[PDB]
Amino acid sequence: TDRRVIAKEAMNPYSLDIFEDQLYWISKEKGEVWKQNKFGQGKKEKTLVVNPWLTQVRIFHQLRYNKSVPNLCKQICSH
Amino acid sequence: FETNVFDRTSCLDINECEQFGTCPQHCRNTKGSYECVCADGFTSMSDRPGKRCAAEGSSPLLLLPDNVRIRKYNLSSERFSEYLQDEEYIQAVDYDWDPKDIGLSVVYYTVRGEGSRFGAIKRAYIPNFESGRNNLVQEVDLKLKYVMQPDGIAVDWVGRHIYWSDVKNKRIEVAKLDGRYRKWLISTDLDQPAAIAVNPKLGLMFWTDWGKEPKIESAWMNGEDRNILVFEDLGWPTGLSIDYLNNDRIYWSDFKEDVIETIKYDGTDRRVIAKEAMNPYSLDIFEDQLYWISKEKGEVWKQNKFGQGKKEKTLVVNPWLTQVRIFHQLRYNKSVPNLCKQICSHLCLLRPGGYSCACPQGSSFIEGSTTECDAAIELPINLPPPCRCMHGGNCYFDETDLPKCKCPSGYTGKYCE
Amino acid sequence: DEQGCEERTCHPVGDFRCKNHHCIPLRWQCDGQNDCGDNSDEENCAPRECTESEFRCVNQQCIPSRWICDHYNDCGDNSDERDCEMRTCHPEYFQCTSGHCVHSELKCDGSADCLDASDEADCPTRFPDGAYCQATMFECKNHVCIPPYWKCDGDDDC
Ligand SMILES: *[C@@H]1O[C@H](CO)[C@@H](O[C@@H]2O[C@H](CO)[C@@H](O[C@@H]3O[C@H](CO)[C@@H](O)[C@H](O)[C@@H]3O)[C@H](O)[C@H]2NC(C)=O)[C@H](O)[C@H]1NC(C)=O
Ligand SMILES: *[C@@H]1O[C@H](CO)[C@@H](O[C@@H]2O[C@H](CO)[C@@H](O)[C@H](O)[C@H]2NC(C)=O)[C@H](O)[C@H]1NC(C)=O
Repeated sequence: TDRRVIAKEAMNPYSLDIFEDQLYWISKEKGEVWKQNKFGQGKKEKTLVVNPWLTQVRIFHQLRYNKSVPNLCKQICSH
Repeated sequence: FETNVFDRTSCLDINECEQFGTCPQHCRNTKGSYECVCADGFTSMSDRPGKRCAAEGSSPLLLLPDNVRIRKYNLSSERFSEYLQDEEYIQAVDYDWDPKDIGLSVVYYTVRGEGSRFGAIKRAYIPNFESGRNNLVQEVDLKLKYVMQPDGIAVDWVGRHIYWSDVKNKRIEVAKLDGRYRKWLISTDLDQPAAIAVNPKLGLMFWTDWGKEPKIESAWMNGEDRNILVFEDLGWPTGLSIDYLNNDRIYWSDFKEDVIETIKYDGTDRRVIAKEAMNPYSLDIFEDQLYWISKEKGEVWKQNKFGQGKKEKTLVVNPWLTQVRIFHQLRYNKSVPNLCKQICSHLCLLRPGGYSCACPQGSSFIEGSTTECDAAIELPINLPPPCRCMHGGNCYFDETDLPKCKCPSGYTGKYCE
Repeated sequence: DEQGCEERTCHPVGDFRCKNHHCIPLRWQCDGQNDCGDNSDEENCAPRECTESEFRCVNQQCIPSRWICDHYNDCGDNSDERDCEMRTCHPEYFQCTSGHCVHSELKCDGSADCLDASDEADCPTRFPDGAYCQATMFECKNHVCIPPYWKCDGDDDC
């Protein structure tokens, strides 16, 4: 429903990931990592420049994934 | 074919050194034989005939000038140690080993401009001792103006001169190590010049023009004499290397035709070391091996320098990789002496078996004298004191902006020796 | 007017037809401008030969010979602004100490067109009374006649 533009002119972003209050994206043209406030505030900030071969940015952290969510499956299904 | 054991020419003293690849470093003529021997600082791995030579020192590293980083890779440790970062458009690199006898070494790289922003040539201290980002690195621009595309660069350690080439300028300009006095020694009859090498022992500079006229020249280091070594089937001869240890033989790589070949200093004996290198872009020879970069896949390949064996993949850096330079002491023999006797006012270029005075561009010698030019004498400019923390120590600048070391517990001393 | 352009024809000579059925003068073709919106005029354009008073940039683009070291990098590749110390200059222009050319008219005019401001600092006071600023203006160390209102006005123009 609520469609908003967090940032514009991200220099061809290719992947995203959100941790805490920041969003990171990859400008695959020159493989630069850019960060900005996840609500669209502030300004984009360059952080890293890796090889153009870079294809994704993934935030590796414990709290990035809510492992608490319980499993509704009760080993009923065969496969 | 006949019993003519002595038909004019017979079995006798044979200079096997004339045969290609007879010995890795130094072959001596023997009667119907040869004497293969290494040089100073090189020890034999095997028997005297065809003895492999090992560098008597620290493991060699490969400076890899990526687009935004200049990282050094220790061949033996098989690891990458970061040296420079945060820069952009880095094209070619070369080093002067120890200029001031300290542990560190000065590395001269090139930055190519884009659009309005002009390029520049910059130097900084690479530590010969293992040290990553622990030691801050201070790039210093040589402040050379009108630098468009510094495709290639070379260092004259004997003459204390830096030779570089510009594709857009089409000029092989030389200057002092700090860039005090810059001269256009060729600046003519060039169409897209390329990587350049200098041989102080022979007083000859060698460059390639991968332009419409693929040529490889062997002009004097002062530029007085110019000639073309090869001009046939050269395609795009980007990349060059001089085997100073072995007869000062010249090696070049053909990016367009995908072949790497070699010629003598006069360009007489032309041979193909290897073929189908997947568009090599740069070369460098150490001991008995030659390394090249297939820019397409940014991969390093090694093979026997005499053409024997097979190509072997070693590393795969980012596609941005532009050059491979073998960082070692014995790569650039510093024994060659300086024939300059501080006679020239500003610049003392080298020449085969001698030295000739020159003047900075836009200036001329004073009338009646071949030693003093008309331009003013610029004061020498030296680099700021570099971070020297040897074993992982982190350097911090004091209130006096003097680099001091947070030496670790593993070592001690001013530089954590 | 625009209905029958598909049926409309072009002049046999001196006219270029674009993919939009647009007829444009042959001179306008390959002029660096999209005379017709489809860019058919500039679709395939070998660079033209420069004339006697035109400098050829490394971009293979011709610019007026007066624009070499223009101090405005008129050519995109910035190849015009090079070797300005070794270029001397044209007879009707004054050369800054940096090596760039500037109009001799703009010399000592109170406007430092040269970046190094040599165009204004090499001349005596605009009047023998003992000052460079006629209209009560501000004269900095570079002798630039910054307007009296512009004196200490925000950014350091001088
Ligand atoms: C790399 O550098 C070393 C020096 O650090 C070079 O050693 C040099 O060896 C050559 C002989 O191969 C010397 O030439 C001659 O040596 C004989 C004695 O063996 C002497 O009687 C002759 O008068 C002559 O000196 C040469 O002088 C010496 N280098 C010096 C001292 O400058 C080594 O050859 C170099 N490796 C290369 C360039 O392949
Ligand atoms: C590349 O890595 C090797 C292995 O770490 C370095 O060589 C060692 O250096 C230490 C310190 O001097 C010695 O104690 C070891 O005996 C050396 N062993 C080997 C296998 O070489 C080498 O110096 C590194 N490259 C450099 C610094 O040029």
